[PDB]
Amino acid sequence: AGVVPNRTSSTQKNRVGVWYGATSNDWMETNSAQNVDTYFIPGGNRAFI
Amino acid sequence: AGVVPNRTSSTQKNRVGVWYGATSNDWMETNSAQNVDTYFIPGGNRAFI
Amino acid sequence: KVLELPAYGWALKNYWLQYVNDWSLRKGDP
Amino acid sequence: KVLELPAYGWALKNYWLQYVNDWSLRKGDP
Repeated sequence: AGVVPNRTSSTQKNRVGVWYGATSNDWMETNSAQNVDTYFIPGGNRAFI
Repeated sequence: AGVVPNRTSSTQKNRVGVWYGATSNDWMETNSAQNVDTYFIPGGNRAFI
Repeated sequence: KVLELPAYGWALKNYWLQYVNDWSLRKGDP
Repeated sequence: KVLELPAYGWALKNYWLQYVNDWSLRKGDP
């Protein structure tokens, strides 16, 4: 879309929001959990999508 | 709150919505998954809160 | 005027699926 | 005007944590 942050009024960094629809945590459930490590939560929680 | 459905214009059943904030489904991961039954998805998914 | 009456007297019962055998510490072992 | 130029040339690598030993079939077992 040719969106470069801060190059126009409607694309200022504080004026852009992100919405995502997710309904699963399979990595956390099965793969990332086989050996819990430093990035379990930041890498498996839907809040970080 | 003394709210009974259809008692008033603002309490009509088509004018009531529900929002819930949840960030985990530990039941599915740990307790419900020890034996998967017919109510696994209805009873575990966060969509049904 | 709406008063603050006691809440409904629910007939509560325990429904639990206990987590057993400490299987979460062996996620990947044979 | 904004043309539809091709996408970025990602330098892709595989990052996977294989699910092993079929432990999901044995949840809640000794």
